[PDB]
Amino acid sequence: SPVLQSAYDPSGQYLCYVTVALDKQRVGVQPTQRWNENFLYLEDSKLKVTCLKWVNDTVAIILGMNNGEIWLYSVLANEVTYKFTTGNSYEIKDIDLMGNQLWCIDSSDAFYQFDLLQFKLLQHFRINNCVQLNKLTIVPAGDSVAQLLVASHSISLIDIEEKKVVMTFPGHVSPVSTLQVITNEFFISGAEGDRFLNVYDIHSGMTKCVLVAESDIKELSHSGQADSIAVTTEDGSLEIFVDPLVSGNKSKKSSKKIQIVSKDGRKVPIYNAFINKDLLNVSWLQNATMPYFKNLQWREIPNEYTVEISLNWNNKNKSADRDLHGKDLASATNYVEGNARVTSGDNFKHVTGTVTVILSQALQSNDHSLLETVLNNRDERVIRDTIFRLKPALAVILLERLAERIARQTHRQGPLNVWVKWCLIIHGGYLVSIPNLMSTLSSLHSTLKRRSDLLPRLLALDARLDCTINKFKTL
Amino acid sequence: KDANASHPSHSAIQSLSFHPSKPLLLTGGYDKTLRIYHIDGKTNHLVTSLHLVGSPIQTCTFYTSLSNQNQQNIFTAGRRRYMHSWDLSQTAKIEKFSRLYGHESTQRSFENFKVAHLQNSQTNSVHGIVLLQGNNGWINILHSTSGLWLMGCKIEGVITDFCIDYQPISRGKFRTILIAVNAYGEVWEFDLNKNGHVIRRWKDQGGVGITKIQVGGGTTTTCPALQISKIKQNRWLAVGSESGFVNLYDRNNAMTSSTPTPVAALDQLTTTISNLQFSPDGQILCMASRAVKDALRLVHLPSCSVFSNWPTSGTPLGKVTSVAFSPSGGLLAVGNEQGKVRLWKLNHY
Amino acid sequence: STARPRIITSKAPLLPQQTTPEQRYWRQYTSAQLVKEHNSVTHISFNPQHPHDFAVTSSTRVQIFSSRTRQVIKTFSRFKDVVYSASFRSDGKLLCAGDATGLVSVYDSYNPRTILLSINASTHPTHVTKFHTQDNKILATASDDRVTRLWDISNAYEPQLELTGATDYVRTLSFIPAAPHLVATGSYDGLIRLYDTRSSGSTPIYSLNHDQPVENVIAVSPTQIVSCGGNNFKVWDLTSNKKLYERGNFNKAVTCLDYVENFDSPMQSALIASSLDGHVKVFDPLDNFQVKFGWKFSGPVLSCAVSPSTAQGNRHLVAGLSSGLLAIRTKKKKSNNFQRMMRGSEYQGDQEHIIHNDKVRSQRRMRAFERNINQFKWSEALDNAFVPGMAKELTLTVLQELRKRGKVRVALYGRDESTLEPLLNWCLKGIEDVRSASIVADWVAVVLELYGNTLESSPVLQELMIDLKTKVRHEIHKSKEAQRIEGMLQLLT
RNA sequence: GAAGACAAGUGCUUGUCGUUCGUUAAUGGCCU
Repeated sequence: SPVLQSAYDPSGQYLCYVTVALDKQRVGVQPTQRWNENFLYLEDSKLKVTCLKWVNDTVAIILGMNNGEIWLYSVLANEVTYKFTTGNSYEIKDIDLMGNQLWCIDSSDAFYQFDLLQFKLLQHFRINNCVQLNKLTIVPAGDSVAQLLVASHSISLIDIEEKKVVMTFPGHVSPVSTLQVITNEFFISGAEGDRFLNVYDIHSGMTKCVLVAESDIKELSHSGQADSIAVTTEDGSLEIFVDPLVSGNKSKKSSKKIQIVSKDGRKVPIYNAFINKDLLNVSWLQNATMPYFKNLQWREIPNEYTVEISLNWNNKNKSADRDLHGKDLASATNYVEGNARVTSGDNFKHVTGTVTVILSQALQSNDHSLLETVLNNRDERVIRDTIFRLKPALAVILLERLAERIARQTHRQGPLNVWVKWCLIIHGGYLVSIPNLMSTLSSLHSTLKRRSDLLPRLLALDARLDCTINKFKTL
Repeated sequence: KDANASHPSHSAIQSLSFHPSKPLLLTGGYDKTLRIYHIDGKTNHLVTSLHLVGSPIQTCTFYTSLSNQNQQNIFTAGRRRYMHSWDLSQTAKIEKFSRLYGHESTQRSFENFKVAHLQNSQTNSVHGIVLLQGNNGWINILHSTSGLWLMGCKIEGVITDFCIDYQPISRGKFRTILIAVNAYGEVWEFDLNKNGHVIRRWKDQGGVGITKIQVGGGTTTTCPALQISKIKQNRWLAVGSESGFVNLYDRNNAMTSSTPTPVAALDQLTTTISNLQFSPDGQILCMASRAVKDALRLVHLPSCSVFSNWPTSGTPLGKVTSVAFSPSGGLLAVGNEQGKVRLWKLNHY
Repeated sequence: STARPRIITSKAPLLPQQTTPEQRYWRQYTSAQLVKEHNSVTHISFNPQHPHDFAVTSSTRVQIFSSRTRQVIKTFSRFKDVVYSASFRSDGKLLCAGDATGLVSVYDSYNPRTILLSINASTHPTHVTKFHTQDNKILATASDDRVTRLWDISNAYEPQLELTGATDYVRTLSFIPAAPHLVATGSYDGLIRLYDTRSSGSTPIYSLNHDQPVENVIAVSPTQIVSCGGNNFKVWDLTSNKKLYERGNFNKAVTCLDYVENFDSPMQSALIASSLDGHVKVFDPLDNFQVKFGWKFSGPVLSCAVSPSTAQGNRHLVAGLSSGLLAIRTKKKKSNNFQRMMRGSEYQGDQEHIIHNDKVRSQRRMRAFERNINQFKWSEALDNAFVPGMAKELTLTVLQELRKRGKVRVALYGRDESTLEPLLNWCLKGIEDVRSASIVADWVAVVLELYGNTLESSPVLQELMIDLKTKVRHEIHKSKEAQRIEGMLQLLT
């Protein structure tokens, strides 16, 4: 994970998260409800942030870290206000602030107490029987600071006033990662790389119950009334147990599960969830460092849930200027005729040695390779005698075939004009009887009307031809 | 950990760049991809990965304006007639610089570009410029955002490289000097602050086939400053050959002698020089060749001595095609023909 | 900005009988080679499984051809009398051969040497021997003995079902792809029998009352069959037992008939038929079996066949004529360091986040006249149009567009006496058509009104204008005749 | 159709408007 440590404020409005930036750590605060560009860089490439906490008089976060000092950094102005200096030079494993009494752990087990109002160190103070200590929380017994908990691979409650350990607890085989008090009598404890959480009693010493996850445990947050514990696992998911203190009996599994899976099918890791009164704030990394958030009511959500978000996995880059393909949208789309059918306004559509028998055979069948052989003759008396002994039903077919040849071949308007003339004369009586003449002779009527409207244009060319012809015939 | 280990490329990495303020490595190659990674210490990740269609990427550098400090354009080009400019949700604003406003006869290819800044000197309106190689001698200078052809200088012979040197004259005012080279070594120094002219021409002692010039030690086109106050004159000038030699010139006597003697002629690379890059402090010059495996040589400056313990016979380099420094962290991102940008850290910085 | 529109090619209103898309597909069947044969070829049957072969029958010799080489692969010359039919099975392995001596022989494809089976039918000649389509183990043969027989090839000595009840000379039978129990049987007196082999099989379920003799029956559909008989051909709905269409568009009796469905064509399926007039006419059942295209050969055609739907290569039309001719009409169809150099040229963005394609799509190349019009060299554009090898459609396009956008006077201001001669040589050949003469009228009248002074001295253009005068006498008189026949249609309406 | 204003004659005559009223032809062509 690119984010090393992230801590929520109380009541859930911002988080301060630390990250690597060209091997120089930087801390930034992001709102979680609703971009940002304000960070604090660490000026040395060795010193690294180890532990983090908020302060509830501008809002300030606490940076106890590797170099030995504890930084107090105001969120609103990117400036550290004060640095609390540990007398030795050791990293600070954990911090806590309740009241004005900040408490921290040295790497060499030395407790320290710091005052906010006086900016002073109260008591450098060591103990026995705890050779390693890495996590501390204090109890909210009142306004007092007494009986802080401290733990590393075993848990010990230690009273400040008598400077002694009160009661130990059987800890975990790994070092403890999460150690938070929840109510006044139970505190959660979780190791590193362990899928187990225990609510140990602060007075009985016996564990009330144990909370198991599905995977190893990284981050934890809890509601103030101990009804919900929201634990973020390491692999990236979120489990929420409802009423952990209610009465398997000894081990309680995950009540509800929340994962975040992107729309393309890829999985998205989860870090640092937050819970409140009916409010959950799951956090994840949209880009490599930029954190994205989502508020969601978690009681109506079923026992398994996948929040789906929109990563630009294979997104085509639409542009405001560009259309779907190259051009602009203020570019006027030019007219293209393309494959458009072009018609006319007259084209109706469903609105003595003769050759008669070889023409009637060539019209009953659609044998155009033989109709032309019949039509090669130009002896006009034969043309009269063929239409005389022609079937009147086949004459309508003859007019359609003659019309297609005079339309296609404009040079064939010579001989075929006497063929259509002789046919309309002989079978004129039958042609009145058939009513849909615009349907039948549509090819004939369209060819004739198109060849007849040319005439004023051809006459205009001819007399203008004859002006220049008579100009040079005279001289 | 290598920066390409989060998501591998598919072609040879052809150019790298680091963001002048942000942690951001931009990788581009013949994959037609601009893969912007984040640079952690342990876990690098993709910030974004823009794939142009049909447009190979040979050079890709970031650019931040001096005055605005908020534009953060990404310029990429290739063996085409266009240069894709990427600005800095869901979509991406990518305009193409496919318009030579005066003449397309010279630069029919955009693949050799370097982005610098320039001052108007009538007003103090600093703005970016892009400089492009051309047909024979033509280095053409265009406006970075408006796209207008600003000016154009022609050298004799064949261009092989060009670099840009700055010179702060007075308070908040600096003159940009373009240093361009012939194949022979006829290094020209144009003054882009005023109109197209020459400050000086001279001769590199040697360098029969020259590949690269990098002017470093201060503000350069690869690792610039962020404001007019921090713009500093470069202190050294490196002239790289094709026979492996690199001739260094200190600017304190190269601007005066007018036929300057090289300080030292480094010889430890054999094949043709593909990259000369100076550290932003100016103390490590990285010469890289691309015709053989393990062709990286770092030289201590000003001792002009190659480091003995770096690199060894067990370092992963491959055919080194593009090297990148870091402006703050002292990091060194080195490409290869396998498309695995491998990342090192100089621990003194 | 705006992309420049292309100069659109001009178009008149369309003439009747234009080229249909179904005509444009079928006229690709070109390169009609002709192979001489020793007798009247009667049957052509393709290969159903891998259609790269078709079998053509002849006098005592069925020879297998190729779809690739269109040549004789093999010959089958083991026959006493003339072989009548030769149908492949649906597996494509085993082909029949009905012989006129009485007994049929079926053997493996691509192997004349191994006569696999020789079933002895009745002593009458067997005209058609067809294999089952859905089934792959039962042979159905007819004879002049007026009985059809269904032989399982396991028992090639006794007929499994002696299908009787025929009237006279069953010469073509077919199966139906839906029901395997139903066998269509066509006699030679009409009476298209439909037989059932699941029953006793000695009497048809029903018959189709074709009057004239039927020569071919083909299942055009699971519920429709088509009957090739006499001067016309009729289709029948099987379940309704009723004829549906009847197309009398043949001069003589249709003899052979073939059908193909779902082959790559602008229509879904095509039904072809040989007409015994040299004509093979295609029909489609979606267009009510109307005629779409007809090839014409020299002699009458006795056998017609097309390649099946799944040829995946050059498709063939094989038509066999009476004069021993096989007409085949066919529709045809660096260094390894340099690959490691530039590896991302075949990537195309399969896993990257944002894809941005901005390459403008290349157009058709711009012609010579379109370049000059865009560069506004109008005087050079008009001379660029009249290159003699260029089509007459686009010469009208330049004349129209230069008239519309510019003027005809601007293209004629710089003309010389010799430069007008390419212009006047085209209007001699363009005045006859109605399509151009409305544009020829303007483009000649500009010459007559402006260059009427240089006609007085130059005799070369004087001959051109005289020849234009003698051609406009024919054009006007043709249009005067056209108005007379226009005056006819008001008399008879 | 009228007025207000400038050129060619050795002081007025010779035309036209970035003026009002009344009235039915500068070698100059269209990206990537």
